[PDB]
Amino acid sequence: MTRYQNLVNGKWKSSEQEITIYSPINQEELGTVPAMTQTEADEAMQAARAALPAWRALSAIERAAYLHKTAAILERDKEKIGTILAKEVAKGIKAAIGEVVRTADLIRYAAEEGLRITGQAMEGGGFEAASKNKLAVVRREPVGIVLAIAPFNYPVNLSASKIAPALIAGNVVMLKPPTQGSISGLLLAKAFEEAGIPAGVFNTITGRGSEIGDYIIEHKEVNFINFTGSTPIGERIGRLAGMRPIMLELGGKDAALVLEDADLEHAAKQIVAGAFSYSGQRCTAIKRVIVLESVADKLATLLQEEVSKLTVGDPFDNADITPVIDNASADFIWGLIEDAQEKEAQALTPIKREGNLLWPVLFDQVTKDMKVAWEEPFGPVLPIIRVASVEEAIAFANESEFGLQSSVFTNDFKKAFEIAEKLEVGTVHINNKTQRGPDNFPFLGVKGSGAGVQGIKYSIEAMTNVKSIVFDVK
Amino acid sequence: MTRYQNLVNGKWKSSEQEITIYSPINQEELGTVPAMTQTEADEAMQAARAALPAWRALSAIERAAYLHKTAAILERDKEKIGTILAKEVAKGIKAAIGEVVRTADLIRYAAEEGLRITGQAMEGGGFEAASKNKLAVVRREPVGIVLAIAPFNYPVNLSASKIAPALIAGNVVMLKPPTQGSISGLLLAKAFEEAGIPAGVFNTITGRGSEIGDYIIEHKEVNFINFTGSTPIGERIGRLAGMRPIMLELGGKDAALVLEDADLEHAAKQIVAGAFSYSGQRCTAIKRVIVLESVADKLATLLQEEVSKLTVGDPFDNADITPVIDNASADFIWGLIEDAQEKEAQALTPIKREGNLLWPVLFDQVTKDMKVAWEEPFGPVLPIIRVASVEEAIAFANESEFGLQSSVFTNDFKKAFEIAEKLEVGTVHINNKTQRGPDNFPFLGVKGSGAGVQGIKYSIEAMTNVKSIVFDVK
Amino acid sequence: MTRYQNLVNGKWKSSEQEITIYSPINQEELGTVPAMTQTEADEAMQAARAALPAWRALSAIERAAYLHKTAAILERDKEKIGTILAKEVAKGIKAAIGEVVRTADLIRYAAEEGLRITGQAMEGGGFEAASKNKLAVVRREPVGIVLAIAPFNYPVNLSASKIAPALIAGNVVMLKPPTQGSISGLLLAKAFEEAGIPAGVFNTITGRGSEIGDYIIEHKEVNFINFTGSTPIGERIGRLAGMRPIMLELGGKDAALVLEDADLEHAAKQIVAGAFSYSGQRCTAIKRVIVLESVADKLATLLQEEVSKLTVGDPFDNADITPVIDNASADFIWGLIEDAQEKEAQALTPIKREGNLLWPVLFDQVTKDMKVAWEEPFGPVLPIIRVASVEEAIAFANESEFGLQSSVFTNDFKKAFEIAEKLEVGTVHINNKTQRGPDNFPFLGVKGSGAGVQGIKYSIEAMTNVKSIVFD
Amino acid sequence: MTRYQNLVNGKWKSSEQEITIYSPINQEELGTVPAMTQTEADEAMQAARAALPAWRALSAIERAAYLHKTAAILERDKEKIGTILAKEVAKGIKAAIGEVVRTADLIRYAAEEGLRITGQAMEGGGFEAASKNKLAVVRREPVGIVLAIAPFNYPVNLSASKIAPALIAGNVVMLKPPTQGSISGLLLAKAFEEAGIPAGVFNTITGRGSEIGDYIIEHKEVNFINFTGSTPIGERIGRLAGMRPIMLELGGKDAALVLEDADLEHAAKQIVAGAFSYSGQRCTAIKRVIVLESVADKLATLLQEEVSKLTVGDPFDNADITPVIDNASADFIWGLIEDAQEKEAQALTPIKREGNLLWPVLFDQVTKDMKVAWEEPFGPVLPIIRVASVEEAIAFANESEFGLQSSVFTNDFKKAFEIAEKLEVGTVHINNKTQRGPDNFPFLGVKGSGAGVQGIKYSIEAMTNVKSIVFDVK
Ligand SMILES: NC(=O)c1ccc[n+]([C@@H]2O[C@H](COP(=O)([O-])OP(=O)(O)OC[C@H]3O[C@@H](n4cnc5c(N)ncnc54)[C@H](OP(=O)(O)O)[C@@H]3O)[C@@H](O)[C@H]2O)c1
Ligand SMILES: NC(=O)c1ccc[n+]([C@@H]2O[C@H](COP(=O)([O-])OP(=O)(O)OC[C@H]3O[C@@H](n4cnc5c(N)ncnc54)[C@H](OP(=O)(O)O)[C@@H]3O)[C@@H](O)[C@H]2O)c1
Ligand SMILES: NC(=O)c1ccc[n+]([C@@H]2O[C@H](COP(=O)([O-])OP(=O)(O)OC[C@H]3O[C@@H](n4cnc5c(N)ncnc54)[C@H](OP(=O)(O)O)[C@@H]3O)[C@@H](O)[C@H]2O)c1
Repeated sequence: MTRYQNLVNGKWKSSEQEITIYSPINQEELGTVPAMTQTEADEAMQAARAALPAWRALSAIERAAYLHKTAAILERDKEKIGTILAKEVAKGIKAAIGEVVRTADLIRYAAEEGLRITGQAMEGGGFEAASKNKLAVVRREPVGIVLAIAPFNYPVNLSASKIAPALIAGNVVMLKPPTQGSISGLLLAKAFEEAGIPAGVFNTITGRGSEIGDYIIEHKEVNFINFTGSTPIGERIGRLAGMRPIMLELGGKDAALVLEDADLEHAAKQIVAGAFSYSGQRCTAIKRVIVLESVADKLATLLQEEVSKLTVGDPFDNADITPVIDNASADFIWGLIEDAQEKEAQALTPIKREGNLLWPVLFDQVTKDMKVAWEEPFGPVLPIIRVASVEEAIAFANESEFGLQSSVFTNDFKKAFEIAEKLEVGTVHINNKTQRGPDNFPFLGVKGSGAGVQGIKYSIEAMTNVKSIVFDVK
Repeated sequence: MTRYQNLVNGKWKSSEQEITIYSPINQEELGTVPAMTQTEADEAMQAARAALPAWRALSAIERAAYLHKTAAILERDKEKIGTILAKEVAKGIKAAIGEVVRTADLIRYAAEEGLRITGQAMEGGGFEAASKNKLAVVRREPVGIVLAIAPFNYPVNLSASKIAPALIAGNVVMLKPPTQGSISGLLLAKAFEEAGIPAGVFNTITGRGSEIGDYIIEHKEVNFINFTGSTPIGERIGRLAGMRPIMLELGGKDAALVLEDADLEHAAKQIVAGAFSYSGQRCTAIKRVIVLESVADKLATLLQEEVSKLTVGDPFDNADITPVIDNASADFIWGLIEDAQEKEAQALTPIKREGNLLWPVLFDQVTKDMKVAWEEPFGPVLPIIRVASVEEAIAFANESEFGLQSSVFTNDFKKAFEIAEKLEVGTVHINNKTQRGPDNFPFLGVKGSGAGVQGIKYSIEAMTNVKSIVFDVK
Repeated sequence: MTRYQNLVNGKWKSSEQEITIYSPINQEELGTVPAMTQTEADEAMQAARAALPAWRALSAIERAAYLHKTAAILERDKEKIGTILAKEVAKGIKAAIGEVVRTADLIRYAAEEGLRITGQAMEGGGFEAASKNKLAVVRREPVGIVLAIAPFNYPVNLSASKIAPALIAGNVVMLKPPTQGSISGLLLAKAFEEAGIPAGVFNTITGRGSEIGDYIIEHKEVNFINFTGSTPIGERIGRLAGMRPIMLELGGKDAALVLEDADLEHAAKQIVAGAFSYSGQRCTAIKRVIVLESVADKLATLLQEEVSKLTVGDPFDNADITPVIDNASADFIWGLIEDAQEKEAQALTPIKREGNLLWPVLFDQVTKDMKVAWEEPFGPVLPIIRVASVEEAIAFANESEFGLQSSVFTNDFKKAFEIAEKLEVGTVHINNKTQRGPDNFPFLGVKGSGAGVQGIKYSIEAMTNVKSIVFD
Repeated sequence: MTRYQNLVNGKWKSSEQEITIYSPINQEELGTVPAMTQTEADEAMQAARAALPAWRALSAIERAAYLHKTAAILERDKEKIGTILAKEVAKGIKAAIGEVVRTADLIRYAAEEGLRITGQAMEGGGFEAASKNKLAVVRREPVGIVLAIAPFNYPVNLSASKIAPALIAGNVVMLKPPTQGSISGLLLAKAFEEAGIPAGVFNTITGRGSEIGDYIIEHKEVNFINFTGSTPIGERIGRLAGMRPIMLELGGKDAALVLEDADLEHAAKQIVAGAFSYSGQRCTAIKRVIVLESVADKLATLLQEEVSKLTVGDPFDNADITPVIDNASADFIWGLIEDAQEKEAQALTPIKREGNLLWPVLFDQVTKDMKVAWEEPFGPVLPIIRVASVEEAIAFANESEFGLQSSVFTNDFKKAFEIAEKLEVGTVHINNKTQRGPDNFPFLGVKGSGAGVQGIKYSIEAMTNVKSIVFDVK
């Protein structure tokens, strides 16, 4: 019933074509988002380019006032936004409200962090005596139009993590929310417009990525692409962008290296909390357990009982395991489970499917040959791999096509640091589950898990151009 | 006569196919460089990948010792290297020796700057109280194999500006010197090998870029591409690299905005020194003069007499204007001159050509329609454009397809700063000619003049991966 | 009538001895502040030392929540606080309310700036190969108890500029507001307590500095002294503190170097705005005009007419020139004026006194021998000095016993930068009046104008101890 | 026999009064240093003040060239300087040569670190919108004349650690070497003058600190006091300096907190290596062992055998334990030993004295009441204290009048970090002996162990004044 519209040039626009959004919980029609045509995307880019000069000419504090007001409105409407978000991405209702609250906190932190970007005043005298009187005043300037593309699992938090760092830096933002999540992206736009953001400073583009995505990625006006999504689409986007700056937050098959001298109870608690949070539908989540021979059986028992503790059901009952986003994802996860069963994997938990609602599957005795050891199921499946030495554990963790994060569970932290710089990942957590963590911490992946460093400071700095001004002081 | 070989795995290798290098001065055969096949490039990448672990496992100071020894050997052999460099790229002999000396100084500065890369120790308590006990130890780690590709005009200095920042960071370097300049790149390799660099840490790939370039750009092992060259090739490289990190230092049509309240004598001296240094064959050089109506005639007179002061002839006579690199470049520059003459441009200096040896041409009354106003001639041609206001000057400077650098000549520095952040360039020089400057200063271009920030600190940092290690301090 | 009490250990305490506060405007009794005894100061230090562990154990964000709430309460009560502040330091009422608003903004900025203090993770491999496997995790930790002592002219803003950077860093603060200004300091404490600051985290000590000041400066518990005041007291405090860390923001005789190629109208506007703001009772204010021979007459004419534009009267009429703080300050300023008149200084403006209410005096033809050329009058007097060259201008600016700030007025900014690093000051303003500026900018003096670098980032960092943790 | 002279105004000056230097080894006359009068100190300050402008007007790289030449000359003359240093402070000959080598390396690192001091370019727009157009160019400028005062144990290394960071920053240095060590300070001056340092840039003041020290501390010209010495003199200096900036590196009674889950063999090796290096005559050395009840006996046995391994004798035989500096120090250490024996301390090693040559004494069962538990013996005595809990260990470590450094020996590094921020010291070493470490690491003490942060970067920055230049960018 409810018509949703895109924020273009500060006013709400509908489109001729439309996409109907169905709840993953029970196929309930939640609304309709506009399927913008190519010319409407051109008009939205026009508006952003026209609004860029006045936005960039504001003070940093005047720019941050809008972000603070947006955060206040998000906090005020957290219940409604979280309810619709829970209905739309099959997220736990209280977890969805928590996502809205963390989004507000991220917007506030980004607003207050973009006020303190300090440049440099370099002297040439340290490099050569001929240049002793040269002073370079190095500062940061907006790249221009930032195109933010968000994934389904966090269409509010991972949209704001691109919008707020871009907006406080002086850029104007073009938001492309995921189709299953476009309602939540348009509610974030609802809040941004209610906060009084100037017309054209923040715009939304809704539509299928398979049809509108390439046009807006290759667009003339886009000066920066901040994309969070699957590796197949991230590779295509980084290949289509060419020379323009990009951030990619792609897939990740994060490992949990459990060593012999590890607190197996804490390790199991952390691994299950990270692995099966939001039905395994976080990309920064333990997707592999690489455990040595000695402690493998005890860790498998503890992991299996912890997975057995998980509640599986409706998002509004705050179930730990909720339905996966759509039927195709469930089919892919089921195919990985079937492959693992084919190759004699010890299923440590019941394997039941009720359509989208898959039950948490813990696999033991996983080898190289099962696709679940490599492919990111992006669902409630956790393979347990047994290795003989720390060298084999590091080798197996590094054979992945992914480098987002990893976690090392051990008591000797000197060995944990050694493994940490031997691991080809962007972040290593010692005795803790992998997570994006405090959003001031750097967040990056390396080997096909991304391209660029993000986190609030790093994303604010990376969506800006350095401009040096060199003059003579004597 | 003289056979030259590529440094592969610490030993010198020749190839079946060969490229003969002819002096641009008089078509003198200077030697032969190997035209490496695809499998030889594979072997060189193999060697770099194998040598990466031991190189990265060294101390920063042990790594910098090799760079200091290389700089000492370069200083020792500056006369021979500069003589062959002057013969090979038709550079002034004393200017070539100066390039070798600046290369040694750059290697020393990069070696001493990579010793001081300090990480961060971040706390989560400022973002959220739940994470008050989290500590992220953020540091830098090598990307891996850095593929450096150099242009002809500075095959030693712009090779070392990619090698030394990469080597001190812990990366291994694959050098692709330009074919007209490969001899000088192999002499830089000569010095690097004599300094005792470990086998496989620094390798060279010689051959035509049109045939070996795409293979090594798209190679499996290359973890970073540092390319300096023309914009057409830089766009292709940034498009072929896809998701891998790149630096591009592409073309630049730098402008010299001369305002009414400017020191026209100093402005003219600086503009001619920057524009016609090395026959206009520097990319960071004044290629446009955008001068207001009031001072245009006086500036044109001063510029024309300064260009008339220039000596045109042999590189070993230290002529200000030397032969351009090859016949194709001379033909392109001549075509631009012919277009300007077609469209009624006031040639302020004699227009004579003796093959590669073109004479400095100063054009006045240049409009939008002449290709010399837009295309980078990369030669001894300097168009003078007249505009009516500062707004038109800024608009015309920003209409270019390039954003490397610009210089603003005026006496009111407050207006100079205003213009400086209105200019869509990477660096603005106030009352000075554009230059790469002290190599600690940031050097970047924006609008198709590059992708990334370079300069010794920035290039050291940008050829490294961030690695965060997060643990509990409780 | 109104009894005021000190915030000690989160509860309000009165003292046996008392100080009565009289309005500099009309000697109106504004209230009474407690004259704390030595043992009461000991008890307050006890409370701060006891509250330090729990305060330091909070998150930075939990600590900043209290500062944000304090800023909100200050914004809410700006009218009342500014009214009492205007009555108490004879500041313009709208200027006083503006001071309260800037105080709230400073508290907010310090709270949000102390959340982002990031340490370092250093490696030993760049220094020596033997230490390639050593990692130093360098971070910041509170010094402990910070003793903040404020001057009269900004008893709210210059109190918060020491409290908020100290509180967000994890320190507990002992505030000593000026006696003429202690009411405003206790209103700032009123707001800090209403915001819910934990008991003992923020305490106030009221009393005469001449009697309680040395005891609390030399106290056992004080781990840091942040003092803003006159140079004679700052020298004594830096000498009594001994080895403990200190910040001093002492006197400053800031100069306005006006060169020949200068915009004399803009220069005169800026010089008069800086020099006679709050009756010259700001320490970061133009107190000297050093102008070359060529433009001296034009600059003197423009300066004299700008000073003639100034309104002199009641603070609640928002007069540009208000009564000076007390009779002793007026006597000192009058003595400097009398010396200048003795030595044949061209008084360019009327010289009238109505007790505390002095009228803005612009002096020309000032030489070395007049005390107004050197001594900080801290009042509405602006000497104009004429020099023959830029070298003499720089020399005369550097002969001062002060190094707070200076301003260079010229059109050639390359020459302005040259003069700027030839000037022995902490900050040089080019074509602008001297000011503390945006409180993120560094603020320091050098040659007896202070000791240390302040400004929100620098004050947050300088009230903390570095702690390195080195492991393999 | 050999007359030594002070470097004043670039030329060598003798004094009427003289101090004879006697070797602590065998009371051998090593030479005579001038006992400068007050007027000679005035003349030296005059020379420094006169040479300050030209020194400060040099390029940073021109300033660093002199430091590099000084380091080269020190490396060249390391054998002679180390021989005289070993004779003069009774240091091991090979240890003394190692000190000279580390001094050269410190001078080189400080020279290359002072070239890279980069300022800031701050904008007012983040604080208030009214100041959006203000730019502060914040940089560092020399304080002026730096008065460096060195202690006896490292009269070369701890002199250069004040001279090189001061000289590279643009300051001129007034060196006051210790009387027992003034010969080595004048040899460091020998090298500085041979390197060609400009006249008056580096001067030396020799004489008794008890007579010339207060005059030069309270001097008019001294703009900064960098003092390393005992706490009684440091308190006096910080009290006499008043408002002028100071660094103090005072005494330190560093503790070695050994917990139950600790590697007692490694802990004992590290504790004995730190505690008895140079006869306990380093200030950053383990002077207390605070060990829990459980592992106290095993740690005491291991410590006692490690101390029994130590060789006691002549410095030129490279003995681990060498004679203490003078008879008064030996008497003080003997008094502390006698007090410990009085109060029933278990002397775990032989207690023998041959004048200055004391033998390493390891005390067990040490309580609060023995002066050796609190007073810094500054000699070959190591008390072992037993405590019941970690809380008592932290309390006893914090009851000291000193806060230089401490070391925590344990296997659980999370507990080690917890103790580390509970310890009221400047540096905590985890599973390692305390040391000044790599001289890039910060070095500071807190509770009467100093005032200020030192280490090469921190000492370079702290001997400079911040200067902000604020202008309008429009
Ligand atoms: N590392 C991280 O920070 C992080 C965090 C969370 C998730 N992820 C990743 O996100 C993925 C799941 O999200 P998803 O499946 O929704 O992402 P996806 O299908 O790969 O695409 C992500 C976003 O890009 C749009 N898109 C799709 N095709 C496109 C094209 N050809 N051109 C341009 N844009 C296009 C999508 O819109 P439509 O699909 O709605 O058309 C969606 O909004 C997982 O692979 C996970 O690894 C990464
Ligand atoms: N650079 C800056 O940032 C800055 C800014 C504003 C003002 N100032 C300076 O502030 C001065 C005017 O303030 P003022 O005259 O009120 O300051 P003051 O009399 O010199 O003393 C300043 C503060 O210290 C207290 N005090 C007085 N004697 C003391 C002692 N013996 N020991 C410890 N504390 C003592 C005072 O309290 P009581 O006097 O109430 O007892 C007052 O709160 C001017 O000289 C001006 O230069 C500097
Ligand atoms: N934390 C560190 O970095 C560190 C490192 C090493 C040593 N230390 C400390 O150094 C001390 C041992 O050295 P020391 O006994 O030679 O030092 P000291 O006697 O306390 O004095 C240190 C230096 O100051 C001079 N001096 C003496 N009296 C003075 C006065 N009244 N005014 C000014 N200067 C004066 C001394 O010269 P003369 O004595 O020759 O006259 C000597 O050069 C120990 O207490 C140790 O804790 C600290």
